Amino acid sequence: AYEYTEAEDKSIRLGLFLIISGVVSLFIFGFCWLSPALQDLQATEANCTVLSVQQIGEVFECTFTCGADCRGTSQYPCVQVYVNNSESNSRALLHSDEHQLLTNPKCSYIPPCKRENQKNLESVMNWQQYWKDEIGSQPFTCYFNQHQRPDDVLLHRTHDEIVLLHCFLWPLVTFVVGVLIVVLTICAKSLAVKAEAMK
Amino acid sequence: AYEYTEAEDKSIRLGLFLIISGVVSLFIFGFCWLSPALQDLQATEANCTVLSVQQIGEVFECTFTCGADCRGTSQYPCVQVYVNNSESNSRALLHSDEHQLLTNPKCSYIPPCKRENQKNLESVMNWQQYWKDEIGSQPFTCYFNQHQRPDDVLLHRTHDEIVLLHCFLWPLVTFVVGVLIVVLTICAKSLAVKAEAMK
Amino acid sequence: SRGQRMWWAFLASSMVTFFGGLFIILLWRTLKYLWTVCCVGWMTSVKDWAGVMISAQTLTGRVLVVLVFALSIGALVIYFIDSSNPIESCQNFYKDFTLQIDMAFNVFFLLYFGLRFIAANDKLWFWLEVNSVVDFFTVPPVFVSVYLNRSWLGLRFLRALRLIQFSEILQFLNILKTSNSIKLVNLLSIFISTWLTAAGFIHLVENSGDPWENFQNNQALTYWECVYLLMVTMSTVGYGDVYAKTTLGRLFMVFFILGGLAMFASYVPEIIELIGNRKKYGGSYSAVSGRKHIVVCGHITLES
Amino acid sequence: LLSIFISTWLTAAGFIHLVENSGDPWENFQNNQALTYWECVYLLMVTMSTVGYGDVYAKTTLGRLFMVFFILGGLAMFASYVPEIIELIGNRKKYGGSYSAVSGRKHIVVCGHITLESVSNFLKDFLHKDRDDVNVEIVFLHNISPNLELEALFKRHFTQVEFYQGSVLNPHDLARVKIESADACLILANKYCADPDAEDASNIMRVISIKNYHPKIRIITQMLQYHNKAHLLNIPSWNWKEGDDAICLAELKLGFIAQSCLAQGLSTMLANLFSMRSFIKIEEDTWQKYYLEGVSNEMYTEYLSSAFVGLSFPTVCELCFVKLKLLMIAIESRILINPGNHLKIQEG
Ligand SMILES: CCCCCCCC/C=C/CCCCCCCC(=O)O[C@@H](COC(=O)CCCCCCCCCCCCCCC)COP(=O)([O-])OCC[N+](C)(C)C
Ligand SMILES: CCCCCCCC/C=C/CCCCCCCC(=O)O[C@@H](COC(=O)CCCCCCCCCCCCCCC)COP(=O)([O-])OCC[N+](C)(C)C
Ligand SMILES: CC(C)CCC[C@@H](C)[C@H]1CC[C@H]2[C@@H]3CC=C4C[C@@H](O)CC[C@]4(C)[C@H]3CC[C@]12C
Ligand SMILES: CC(C)CCC[C@@H](C)[C@H]1CC[C@H]2[C@@H]3CC=C4C[C@@H](O)CC[C@]4(C)[C@H]3CC[C@]12C
Ligand SMILES: CC(C)CCC[C@@H](C)[C@H]1CC[C@H]2[C@@H]3CC=C4C[C@@H](O)CC[C@]4(C)[C@H]3CC[C@]12C
Ligand SMILES: CC(C)CCC[C@@H](C)[C@H]1CC[C@H]2[C@@H]3CC=C4C[C@@H](O)CC[C@]4(C)[C@H]3CC[C@]12C
Ligand SMILES: *[C@@H]1O[C@H](CO)[C@@H](O)[C@H](O)[C@H]1NC(C)=O
Ligand SMILES: *[C@@H]1O[C@H](CO)[C@@H](O)[C@H](O)[C@H]1NC(C)=O
Ligand SMILES: *[C@@H]1O[C@H](CO)[C@@H](O)[C@H](O)[C@H]1NC(C)=O
Ligand SMILES: *[C@@H]1O[C@H](CO)[C@@H](O)[C@H](O)[C@H]1NC(C)=O
Ligand SMILES: [K+]
Ligand SMILES: [K+]
Ligand SMILES: [K+]
Ligand SMILES: [K+]
Repeated sequence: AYEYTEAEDKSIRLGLFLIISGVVSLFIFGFCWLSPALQDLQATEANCTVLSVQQIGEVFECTFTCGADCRGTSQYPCVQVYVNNSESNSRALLHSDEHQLLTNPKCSYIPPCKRENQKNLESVMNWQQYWKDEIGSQPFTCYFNQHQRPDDVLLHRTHDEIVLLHCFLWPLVTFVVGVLIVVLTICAKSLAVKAEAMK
Repeated sequence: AYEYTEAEDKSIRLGLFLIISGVVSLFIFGFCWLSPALQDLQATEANCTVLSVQQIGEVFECTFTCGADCRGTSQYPCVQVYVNNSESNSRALLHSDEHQLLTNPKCSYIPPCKRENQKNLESVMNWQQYWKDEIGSQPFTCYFNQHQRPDDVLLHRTHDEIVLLHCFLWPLVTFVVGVLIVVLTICAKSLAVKAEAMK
Repeated sequence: SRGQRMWWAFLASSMVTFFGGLFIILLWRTLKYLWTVCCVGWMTSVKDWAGVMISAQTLTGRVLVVLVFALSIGALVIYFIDSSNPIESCQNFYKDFTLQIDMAFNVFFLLYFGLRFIAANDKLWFWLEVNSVVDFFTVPPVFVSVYLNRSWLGLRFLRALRLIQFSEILQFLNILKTSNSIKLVNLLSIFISTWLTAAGFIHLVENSGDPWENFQNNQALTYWECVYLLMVTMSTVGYGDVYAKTTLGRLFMVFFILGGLAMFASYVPEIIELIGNRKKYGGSYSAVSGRKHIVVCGHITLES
Repeated sequence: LLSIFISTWLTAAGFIHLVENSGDPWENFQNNQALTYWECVYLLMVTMSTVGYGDVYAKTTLGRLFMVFFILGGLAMFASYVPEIIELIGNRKKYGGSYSAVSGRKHIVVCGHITLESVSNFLKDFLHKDRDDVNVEIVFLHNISPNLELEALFKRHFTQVEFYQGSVLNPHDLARVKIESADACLILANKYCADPDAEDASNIMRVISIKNYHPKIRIITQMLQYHNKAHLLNIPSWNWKEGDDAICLAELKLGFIAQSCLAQGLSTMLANLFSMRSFIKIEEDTWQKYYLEGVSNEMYTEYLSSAFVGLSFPTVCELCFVKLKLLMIAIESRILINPGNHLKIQEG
């Protein structure tokens, strides 16, 4: 009997499944992980000097939450912080991330929503006072993408560089383990064939 | 003929169905009845002294209803009543129940919504005047749960202790009646077998 | 005299009637088979008279059976009227007309239940028969409603289960003889009664909401919205304009689609098969004056 | 089927619960659609059934991706397994159970070739109003379940006829119909069968089975040839003295023909003497108007008065004809037909 058993056939099927799973997960992560991360790295790490700090008076709505699923909607004032870029050197806005920019593009900082509107206003005033002290000096290591959003300047990138590592790592680990299973099963079968035919 | 008839087989099937129904209803009431009731009893009955009574001016919306399905939305002012706890002894809010807390966390009392905004305001002013008289004295038998909502203090628990009785009673009654049906049918059959074989 | 919800008295009267009579029957069958181990008649004549009256073998049995048909539809219509009412409400018996007509219908059902009890061979098999369980959950609580002068739309939707009897009580009356239309009325009765009963249960559950939120889940549906919900659901269309929102409502809908989808997919094409079987080339030839005709028979195919 | 269905349902609901709560890692987990576990169980039952309300659905990218794979598998799983489960439940034997005898009223077990038309012709000739107030019950016994027309016929005779599905060869089914206390057992034959020796063999086997259970029963049967009737006397319990009659159709049809070879038209008269027919009044003057008056007579059996004892046979036939308007034919003290004037009426 020089043929695979049921366990070796199932093990080859498992190794082939892990090869397919590694390729498919890499194919999935190319559109989910990689492409917005490459759009993030398309934004250039640049310098920026703060131009001015303004308030508008038009308040917006946050959402504070208690323990047992409260949906209290307190309100918070708005501060616009305009900067002077190093690349374009135009009137650009400041933002903490794409998250703050997409929930409210017309402000530069959104506080953690609390119950009291006085506490939200105090969080605004503390952050505004810090950005009112350091004016003109110490140009910031900020980020900018003139091809997509040329009017807004971020403070932190959304995705780390290690995202590019983990997007390519675990599909490759899945591929290697699947290849090792097929190789070890075939090698064990061929050595057992030679060990039985050696007599 | 020493065997069950069709009626006895159907009666054994009914008794087995009531046994299964009692177990399944107990299994259902464990996740529906028991678990939020045990979260209610997790809150500790404590003492609390009233700290202060404030108004904010930010009015909210109630919904008054006429006979033939009116959906009039009158408005009502807000009163925040802050207390001093006995356990944490911090600035905690007052609430009537979890119902008032979840519909509006930023107030201490929501009136029954009427047509006139003047009548809602008068209900607010009467309840506020009662909570403006008794200040400092007579610490209240209130409730508190620092692990989930440590900033709010309730006046009434949502679920009674008799909830724990009815959650375990009627599945047990269903189980007992089902067991009695299977036992009485089997006992009647075995006695009829002995009564026919006695000749 | 509002405020006191006495809904539990109706359901208690139904459960005490069903299970108390069941325990009395089982205790009779233990005591009469302990009496030897430890320690033509006249009742058969009244049994054969009741068995004749339940069938349509006489004239007065035929009148009784037609009354069962008509008053079953009448009691169902009274449920359709009462379904738009609030859940717990009062009604004076001498002023409420529909309560008086419902009284007349249910005292008739009580007498007919007594005839079916006498006519049966096996008292246990009768007490577990499904047409008796309908009487245990409909006939007591209307007497409790007249005693309390207070109504509760409880398990009144089980009045729609009385349409199961229709094919049998038409087989008694020599109306249904051949096998196709016996089967057609059987399929139609089971389909419509299951549809209307399950719509009534989801109507009760969705209106009187979940007891775990202290009844703040009252999705105010009418009865006909639940009938439309179940026809949209059974057909697997599922628009989503109307759906069950409570926990007990979704739980019943899970069990209902497990049963009712197979019921719809099996019964509806079979019903459409049994209707529509019409003979195409029936009728007769009509001769005309001054022109003769020729009849051709034998091996008739396309090429011949 | 139940184990695979429920385990697949609960497992896939748990996976979609994990994926929908801990949201997509690509948005830094801002896709947390906070579903409970039971909402995902309800989601998958709404989805597997192809209802799809849309009140609850997966909103994340991994959630929609699993739902695409789940409907590719789970729709075929639901549509295959659910009607098969409903087939395997609900298979209940309808006409089980046993006959319950009543005091002071005997019953009759009928087996053999039981169809709709044979039972209809039997119940016409048995429950006819031209008999006295009969009170026997008729119990049937056939292994094939009846169709809807036979069930409607049994509902038309709800107090006189009970059906019980079983086989006459199996002695448990003979115990179910109370064959030990039955008054007689009747075995109808399929007179238009394709092989007459085959059904004569089968009905002989039925007589063997009933006599194997209870030998002291009265069996009435139908045979299609005469030699198969001759095999029935070899059975050690077939006692015709108490009433085990074998109605041989070959012997009776050829004898009816031969008696009509002597006097033409006798076979019609004899065959009309046993079909129970009520009087049908014809207003016209046709041949049927006098023929139907001949049809309405049937053969009957009765004891005689004490006042007739000692008289002669032509005397009592003449006087019952002119006073009582009855036609006497034969006598029993044997079963000889039309004795002379020399034989006198015995008492009894
Ligand atoms: C084929 C094999 C490949 C498999 C790939 C496996 C690799 C897995 C991935 C690899 C990398 C992932 C780890 C990196 C985390 C980075 C840290 C971080 O982002 O913190 C975040 C934690 O936010 C949370 O709330 C976490 C809660 C969910 C954690 C559970 C994850 C389960 C993922 C599903 C498991 C499914 C398992 C399925 C198993 C079958 C905080 O971020 P933020 O605060 O919200 O940002 C706010 C934005 N702002 C700053 C502007 C305000
Ligand atoms: C397996 C066998 C087990 C069966 C278990 C049976 C046990 C049944 C249960 C047992 C206990 C239930 C009774 C306790 C009630 C407590 C009193 C109460 O809560 O009052 C409430 C009456 O609110 C209403 O409006 C009532 C209207 C619905 C009543 C009909 C119930 C039918 C339930 C379905 C029947 C289905 C029957 C199905 C039959 C097949 C008022 O509360 P609230 O005003 O709204 O609170 C406001 C909050 N706030 C104070 C902060 C503002
Ligand atoms: C098999 C079961 C469901 C039968 C029904 C039993 C239950 C549902 C019924 C019978 C006894 C009833 C209780 C009787 C007494 C209490 C307190 C009283 O002041 C008002 C009603 C109330 C609050 C009832 C609640 C519902 C109840 C618990
Ligand atoms: C099935 C039949 C034979 C027995 C049914 C039991 C019925 C008749 C009995 C059992 C429970 C009873 C209820 C128990 C307590 C309530 C409240 C009380 O303040 C007055 C009587 C009243 C309103 C009763 C009405 C009648 C009642 C519903
Ligand atoms: C109000 C209700 C509970 C009354 C209950 C009456 C019951 C206990 C009694 C009345 C007459 C009895 C029946 C009398 C004779 C029949 C036929 C017999 O061969 C077996 C027992 C059986 C089937 C009995 C079963 C129990 C029985 C039905
Ligand atoms: C409350 C209930 C019991 C009222 C019924 C009254 C009973 C006792 C009366 C009314 C109808 C009667 C029946 C009328 C005619 C039949 C057929 C006859 O050939 C013998 C007597 C018999 C079988 C009678 C038995 C007794 C009887 C059933
Ligand atoms: C611009 O950015 C770099 C960091 O990338 C910083 O070190 C440097 O000082 C800046 N250059 C000027 C001219 O400001
Ligand atoms: C500031 O902005 C102006 C125009 O907005 C631009 O010309 C100049 O280069 C910037 N200067 C600095 C120091 O960034
Ligand atoms: C605290 O609460 C109890 C009631 O639980 C009350 O009787 C007591 O007076 C309170 N104790 C103090 C020290 O206030
Ligand atoms: C009141 O509150 C303060 C702080 O908020 C706390 O230190 C003190 O214990 C409380 N006193 C009383 C009497 O509750
Ligand atoms: K569908
Ligand atoms: K659909
Ligand atoms: K859909
Ligand atoms: K939909």
